[PDB]
Amino acid sequence: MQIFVKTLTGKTITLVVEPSDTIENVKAKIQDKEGIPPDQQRLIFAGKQLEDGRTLSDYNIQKESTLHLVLRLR
Ligand SMILES: [Zn+2]
Ligand SMILES: [Zn+2]
Ligand SMILES: [Zn+2]
Ligand SMILES: [Zn+2]
Ligand SMILES: [Zn+2]
Repeated sequence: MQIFVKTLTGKTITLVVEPSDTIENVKAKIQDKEGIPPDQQRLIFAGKQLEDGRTLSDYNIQKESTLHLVLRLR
């Protein structure tokens, strides 16, 4: 299972994941790929704000889904 994360510049990160992976896990994988601190990362899928402790399957993120990194505002 893979997902795509688009960064704020539109760069695509491809990640190997499993349904149960937490969003926290995903943030760690993005840190490794791009050096973006997890505390600076805000993810959305299908307009939904994704919380660190919930899983990809909790959000119905599927094979080949795209997530966006969006502005950390405050
Ligand atoms: Zn496993
Ligand atoms: Zn995992
Ligand atoms: Zn695992
Ligand atoms: Zn920090
Ligand atoms: Zn999009």
